[PDB]
Amino acid sequence: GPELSGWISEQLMTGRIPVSDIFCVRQRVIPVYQVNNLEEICQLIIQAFEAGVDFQESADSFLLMLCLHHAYQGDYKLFLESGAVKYLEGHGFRFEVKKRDGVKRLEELLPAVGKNIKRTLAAMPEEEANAGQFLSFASLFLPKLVVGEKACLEKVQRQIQVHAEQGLIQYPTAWQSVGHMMVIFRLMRTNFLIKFLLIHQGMHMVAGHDANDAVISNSVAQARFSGLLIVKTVLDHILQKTERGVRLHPLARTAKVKNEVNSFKAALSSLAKHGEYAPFARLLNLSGVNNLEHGLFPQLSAIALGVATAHGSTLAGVNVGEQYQQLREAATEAEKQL
Repeated sequence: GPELSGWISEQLMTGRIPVSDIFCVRQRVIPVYQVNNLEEICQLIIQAFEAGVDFQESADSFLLMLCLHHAYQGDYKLFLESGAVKYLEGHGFRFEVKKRDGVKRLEELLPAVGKNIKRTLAAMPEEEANAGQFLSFASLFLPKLVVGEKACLEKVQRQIQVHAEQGLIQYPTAWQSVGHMMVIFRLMRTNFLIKFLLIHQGMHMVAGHDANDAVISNSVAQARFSGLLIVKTVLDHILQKTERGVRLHPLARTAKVKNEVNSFKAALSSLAKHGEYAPFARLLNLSGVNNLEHGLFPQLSAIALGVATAHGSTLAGVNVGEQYQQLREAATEAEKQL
């Protein structure tokens, strides 16, 4: 019987159960701008992102201001002390507090270099939503972000109606347009920090009746093991459950597969070092996540599909070739003799 629940593969992946139990630097300075008109500045930030302004570098700073207004209510000392910053500080990030008074344009916050940013902001016209709504809407992208653009936006269109037919939150219809969704997709795809700050919040937040934080909570929970689902269902099928406990499938213990099983455990160990941040590894592009692709292990994919075929169930995203088809046929028969 295979580990169809998914508990063991989750515990192994997170790092709660060791890999050996079954199988046997430079910092980046980010400016934290201190202002009085935090609500006003954040409105000028949202408008710029709506317009499609690519701040590139200064993207982290202006996004960090939106998170301060909503999640930290304008408290700099509480933000610099929070667990989110504590993790970032030990993972190649440094937060420098810079005081700024009398700021009326985003050009006053921009660092000296990036000539197109001040030009695009100058051409912007002078004429609806809050910082929190922006953050919660961007969190709706996380579920299917790594999948593809069409798959991501479709999931975004579907979720919006779910949140509206339950009265949790209603977003401006100017956001529901293809163009603005694509602008936010491109931002979420390239900007690491926004993904992590939404993820850290979804992971560590006892919400609550705040509509935006509840949307972040659900979206972060939906994004768990995103882009690692195929390899998680494969690991679930290559795990044999006996009367004593859980053990590796006999077909993986053979001399022919031995080299691949060694590569798999080396990639599973790298993933498990991330602790609680392991389900979001592909989403966050963490160290050694690319070595954990389902395609890189076609012998383990053959044993996984074989065991599944015996039970009548299929594996979505698993395409076993002719070369490994022999191993698929042997795995089906071994599971049939129960």
